[PDB]
Amino acid sequence: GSPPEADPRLIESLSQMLSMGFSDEGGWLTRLLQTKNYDIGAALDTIQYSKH
Repeated sequence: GSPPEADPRLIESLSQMLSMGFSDEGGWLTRLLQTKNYDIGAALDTIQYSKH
């Protein structure tokens, strides 16, 4: 079996964020990937919030 509707690539990116120390205000650690096209690397800049 191999349903393309499992989003198995989100857990991967979510896995690296699990060892990061991120937040989840709007529970984005799960939807972020979905919203930021799993670009946690690019989202990292928004997920690590380094602006002032």
